[PDB]
Amino acid sequence: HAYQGVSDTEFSEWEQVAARVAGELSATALTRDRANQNPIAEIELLRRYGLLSFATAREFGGAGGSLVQALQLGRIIAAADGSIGQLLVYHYSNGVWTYILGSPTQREYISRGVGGHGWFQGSVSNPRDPGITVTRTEEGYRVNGKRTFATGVAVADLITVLLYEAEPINAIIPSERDGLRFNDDWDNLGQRLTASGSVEFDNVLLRHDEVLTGLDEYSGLDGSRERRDGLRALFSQLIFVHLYLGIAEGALAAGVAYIRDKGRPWPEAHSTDVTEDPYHQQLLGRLSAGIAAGVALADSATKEFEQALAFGEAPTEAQWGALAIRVDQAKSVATEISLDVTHNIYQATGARSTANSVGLDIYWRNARTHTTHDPLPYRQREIGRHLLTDQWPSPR
Amino acid sequence: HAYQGVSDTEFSEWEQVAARVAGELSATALTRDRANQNPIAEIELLRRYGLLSFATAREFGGAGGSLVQALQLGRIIAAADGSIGQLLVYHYSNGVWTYILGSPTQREYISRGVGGHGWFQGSVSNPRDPGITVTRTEEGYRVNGKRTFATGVAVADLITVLLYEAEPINAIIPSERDGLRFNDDWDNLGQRLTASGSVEFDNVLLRHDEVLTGLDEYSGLDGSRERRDGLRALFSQLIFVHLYLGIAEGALAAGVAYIRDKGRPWPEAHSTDVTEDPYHQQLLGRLSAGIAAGVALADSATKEFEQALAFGEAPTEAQWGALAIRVDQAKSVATEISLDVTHNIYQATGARSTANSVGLDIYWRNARTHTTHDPLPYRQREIGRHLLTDQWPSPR
Amino acid sequence: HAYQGVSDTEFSEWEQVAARVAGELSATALTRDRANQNPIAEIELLRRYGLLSFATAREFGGAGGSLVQALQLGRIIAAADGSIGQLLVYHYSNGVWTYILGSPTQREYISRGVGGHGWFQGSVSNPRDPGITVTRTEEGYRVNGKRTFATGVAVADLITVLLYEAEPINAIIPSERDGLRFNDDWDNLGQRLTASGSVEFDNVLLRHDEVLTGLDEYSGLDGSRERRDGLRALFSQLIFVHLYLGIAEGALAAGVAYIRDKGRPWPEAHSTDVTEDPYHQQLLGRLSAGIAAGVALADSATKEFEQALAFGEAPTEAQWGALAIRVDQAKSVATEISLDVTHNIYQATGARSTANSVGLDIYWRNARTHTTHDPLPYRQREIGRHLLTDQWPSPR
Amino acid sequence: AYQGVSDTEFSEWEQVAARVAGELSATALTRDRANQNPIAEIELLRRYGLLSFATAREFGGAGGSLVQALQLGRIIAAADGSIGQLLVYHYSNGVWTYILGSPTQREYISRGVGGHGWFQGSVSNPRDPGITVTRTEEGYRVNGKRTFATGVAVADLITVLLPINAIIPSERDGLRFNDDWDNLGQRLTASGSVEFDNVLLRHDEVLTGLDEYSGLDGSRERRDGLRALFSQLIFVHLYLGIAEGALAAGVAYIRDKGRPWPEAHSTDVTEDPYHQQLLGRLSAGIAAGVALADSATKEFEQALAFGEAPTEAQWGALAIRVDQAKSVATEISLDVTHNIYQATGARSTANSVGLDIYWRNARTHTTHDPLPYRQREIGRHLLTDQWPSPR
Repeated sequence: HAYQGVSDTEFSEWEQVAARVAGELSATALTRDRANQNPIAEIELLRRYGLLSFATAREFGGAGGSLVQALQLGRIIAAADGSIGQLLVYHYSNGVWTYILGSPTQREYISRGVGGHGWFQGSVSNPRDPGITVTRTEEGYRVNGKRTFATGVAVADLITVLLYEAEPINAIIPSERDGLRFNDDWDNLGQRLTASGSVEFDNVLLRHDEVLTGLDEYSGLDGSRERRDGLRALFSQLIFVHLYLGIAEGALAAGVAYIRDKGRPWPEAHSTDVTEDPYHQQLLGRLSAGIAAGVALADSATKEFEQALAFGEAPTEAQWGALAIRVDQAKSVATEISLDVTHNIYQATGARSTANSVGLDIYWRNARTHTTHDPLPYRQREIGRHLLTDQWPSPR
Repeated sequence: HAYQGVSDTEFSEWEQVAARVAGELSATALTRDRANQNPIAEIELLRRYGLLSFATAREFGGAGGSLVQALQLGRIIAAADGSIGQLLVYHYSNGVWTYILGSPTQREYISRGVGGHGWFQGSVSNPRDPGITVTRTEEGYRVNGKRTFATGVAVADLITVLLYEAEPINAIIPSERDGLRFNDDWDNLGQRLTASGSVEFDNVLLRHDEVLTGLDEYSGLDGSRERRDGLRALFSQLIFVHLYLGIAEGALAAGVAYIRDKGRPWPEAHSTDVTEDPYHQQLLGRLSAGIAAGVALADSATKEFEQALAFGEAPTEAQWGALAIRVDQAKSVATEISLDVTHNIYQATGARSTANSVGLDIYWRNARTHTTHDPLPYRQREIGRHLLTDQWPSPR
Repeated sequence: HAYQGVSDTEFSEWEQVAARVAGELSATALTRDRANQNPIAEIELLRRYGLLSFATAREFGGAGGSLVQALQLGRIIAAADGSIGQLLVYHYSNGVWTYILGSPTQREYISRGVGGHGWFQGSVSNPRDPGITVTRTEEGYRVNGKRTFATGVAVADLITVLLYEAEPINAIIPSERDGLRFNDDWDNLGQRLTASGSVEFDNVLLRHDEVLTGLDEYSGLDGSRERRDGLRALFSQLIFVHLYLGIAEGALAAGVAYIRDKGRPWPEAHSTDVTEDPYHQQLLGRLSAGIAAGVALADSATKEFEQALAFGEAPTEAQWGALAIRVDQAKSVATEISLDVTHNIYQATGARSTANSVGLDIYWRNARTHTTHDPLPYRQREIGRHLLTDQWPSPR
Repeated sequence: AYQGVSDTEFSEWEQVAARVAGELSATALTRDRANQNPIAEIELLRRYGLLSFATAREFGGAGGSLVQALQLGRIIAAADGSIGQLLVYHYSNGVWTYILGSPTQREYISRGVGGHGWFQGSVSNPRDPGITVTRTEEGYRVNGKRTFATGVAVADLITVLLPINAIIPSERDGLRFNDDWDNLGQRLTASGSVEFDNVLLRHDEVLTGLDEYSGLDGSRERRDGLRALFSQLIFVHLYLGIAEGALAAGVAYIRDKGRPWPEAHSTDVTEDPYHQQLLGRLSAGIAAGVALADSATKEFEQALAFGEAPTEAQWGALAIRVDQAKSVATEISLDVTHNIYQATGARSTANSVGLDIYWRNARTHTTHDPLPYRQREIGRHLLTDQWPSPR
């Protein structure tokens, strides 16, 4: 199967690669965030260090890492820069999507380009966009309409277009396909460097040989195709989990670093050593403990996703539902702890730390932004609904 | 005497004036916040609507409002713009400071300027500024050194300069006084339009007639002078309470306004009406309740401060301690709810609300910044310390 | 008219009476709680000290106190014994109920009994009791069935029987009225001494002279009668607020007392004095601040209720809804802080405090029990619904 | 030692623990209110092989690991917090005597615990004044009063920690078990006080396992420190077990006795949006605590199996991991057992329902050592680089 994984010794080296990339991204995060430019240089930095091809099989020039390993590297990157961290994990997830959606020949085309040609994958997947028209011609499909939240599409080399019709249509197109217009309407609270602006489709052609047909081998009668395709949405929730935990780890380390370097003791405190303040220590310890719990659950849930992905068949209703519950559980804890850390870190760093030259708020802006992707109470509700009614979460 | 208050019907008219000002500030808050300019226009707006002279007696051209009424108008302004709200309450507090510190003739000089000539009062009061020197000459005192967090000084007409704590030297100087250099080093997370940058004193003269001597009539032997002077710091904490609550009220109203105008229902919700989501309603209702509790305690603590200020003598150790405990309580509650509201409002507003064209984060940036003025756990510790040891809070 | 209030100096004397009663109840609270007996002696203690007649006009032998003052006395009693505090405020609320529902001659009959004859008022008002049959007789009404949560009925001298039919029937009957059986089925977590067991109705007679007719002067066409009657349910929510805050004050005081008398320092702590522990002080200060906020909002809400009760007409749609919103706000904050205090106090008191001879849990058992009377999230939801839809709460 | 059984074999042990849990949960309220010594419950664990689960098969045990043993502890703790504490304290006492005992002493204990149903108790409260040990050629004479002696009144082999560490039979003269345990929760843990009236500790019974570790470089201190770290670990699993039992009890009450609120959109109580959200939040919290707890136990097993004592960094890193697990497990167990009543309702507060037994249990034990100081240790290491060390 795909996503075989690298050895423990080799992954330690890939963690050092990610740490090297994280240090450089971290030193320029505030300047780049303020500039709000498309992250071309940052994508090139990820490409040059072999991180874009990490989750591609070694046959195609990738490292052959597992999804657990890939998202763990994503946490290291997301801790330095939430925006570039989101781009990396979305790229990995887009590869998981086209692996699920692609035929074997289509899978090979994508893996060769991602593994050995530096392709960055983006997708147009927002299902709430109105005014989208799609018509079928002999040449292929003609798509018209404006799509929003198109993360990484303006910097991607291969674009996955997902259309939510009565019969859904998913296709892969190159970046230079005519009719694509990228609007400069992304000026957001956080995740500013993710290129999540809107994309205009002006009579865009999706060729017939570009339509993904991997789901055809799964039964459209017993729900196998829906549950196989539903793994895409479950993995998207998992990358969000690791993204939030990565941002939380960066905010905690940044707050710790500010206190050790610039912190002044409070005059009412017993000690003149700011590092000995009892309230700073308790608060940082509570947050650190909470992150560790979220990470432990995250890595457990990601391993369970890999097992479901490697099933010889589509997961059953109970297998899919149990995995969705675990993903829901990881999503709930990761959202709460990341919001908790990025929000309350200022209570320990103090008044002078609120200067934009310090920029401790970038973690909050990033965490607070992406946590609104889908509402937290409804993911918690799904867990409790299963406890009260025995009904499994279903691909919606 | 001072801060007698206007009638209930007249104050309803002043609340109407504040609402008119709040609407204009709210509509331009985002654009002004980005430009980061000194708030000269906003102070003239406060001036032309009579809000700067509201807390000055009618004999000087003011409205004759009370401190309870003045801080209530402050909450209305602070809800529209946290920065301008801070300036207004800091101005009111600076009048209370010079009332406590000023002689009879000095009080009338300031009241006539603030009451009938539009003077805005700023203060240089940070006690943690090192390297400050003062030399007494035949004409007065020559002051040198850099002072930080000089809120409103760059836009003030009358500046109060406070030096030391043991043998203090407090004086009022005009904005035209030679030697004042305003550094352009205020680029902050929030409270950006408060003019809280640093100020350089280059051989600044404080004339002998400008030295405040109101504290002379209080005994320096039994602590009466310290407890009378200590009312200034308690009133600072009090305006912080009202500022935080105003900001929290603005964030709640802005989130409600967004949901009603731009909100859309979550597809998993039972209702297609976004205003009927049970989690939006529950969250907003919890936040609304917490704000109301904070306001009830805040206005009660302000009334208790007015009574202590109007005492014929300085408040005793127990009177000062009980007032400080109640102000600590209001500070703790107002800190917690304002951080709660401004952080969690995004859970109800959704992903599209994170655009900077919406700017719902300005309330968080403002509250998150100012709540770090002095650390929350130590104000809570002071309350618990009194309960466990019987030791009242005492002036510094 | 009614609930006019006593003077400030005289209310201090009544607060001294309540403190004396609270001290005695507090010393026997644990023993009486475990015995689970009907609080006949405690009702007689309240009677001897004039607390049962405090809210009755002076012409009838009562003190002439207001509802604000009466519930403030209830908080003092509730802090010593949550069960006895609930009985006192239920007695007051039952007096408010019969004041709304009673005719002028019926009001005088009850006031003369409660004011000068020591009557304790209980009610049978649970609207969720099924299988309750009531048939009209020439003599009056015959009522059969089982009613639950009949707080204080087994110790009441005057019992209000509320029947929720197509035409609601409310009447007052003596405790010796034939057909009343008191089942020994009240063995609860907390509120154990409130006599909240079930009561059987064996063909009980409600004479026509006993049917309360005070609501007849209010129109049943424009909602006046519904909103006038709805003040009863709003006052029930108000007494719950004060009950919860009193329990929280008692729990905070009991924890402070244990720490000062029995507390030992933690070996890792900086100080060998347990009263100097920074985490004890911080937590106790946060809890103290939260209680003070809830109290300030509670007393503000009670005053607004008194104004509504004294309206020349029934409250309008807007007047009733605004009062319901404020009571909802007070109910939300009082529930949260009382559960917060009684649950978290053990973190400061330590391991030895968990002995049943200490009995710190009685506050939690009491607060945790009564806060389930009606679900908190639906009260918060009502506030958020008004913000989002503009719909005022209405009598249900 | 602590090798562990296979995955398929451990599934059968989970079912054995579920059978024991179901029987305990049927009399949980009646036994808790009776406040009697849990003699029959300890025999229940003994008959089903749970007392010898963490002992090698060569001694008559199951050959399970510490990760597996504490997982079964969570199953028992979910049904009865008191009995769950006794089981994990028994397991922890085996780890203590394994660390403290000589190779010949280890086999004596393994044969009795594995092949004769011995229950191990500990007298190990470090905050007891008046404790006095006196040396004699007869051995050692111990006098004073020790409190919180969990399981001692029902233990067969008793470890006394004074350093002087020894094991004595339950029949040793001088032991006076006082009947002063009337607590909020953990009522059936036999945690009363034990009077020592000139109790003899023979030289042959003194544990000498720590002698082979150097007392000069801190190796003996760090090796012995694993005892306290494992104590904090069994507290983690106990709190999560109680939280699991409370959540399941609240869910089962709503499904079987719950009534919809008249303001709710649905007449089905299981479709209340606030019940679902609250329970789902609590469920996710427990799941995160379990994942961290089982991770920390795996790291402890490796530390114990190092042979050599863990270094300052290895011991410190393990202690940080255990503090993190302790913090999360404390917060979620208090959260679950306290907030479950918001979803169960007014009628669920009757003592015939007894849903408060979970809160009383978790609220009691979480005060064993103060939570803020365990959190402070994590933050202190982040700010000062100082690892936790054997204190």
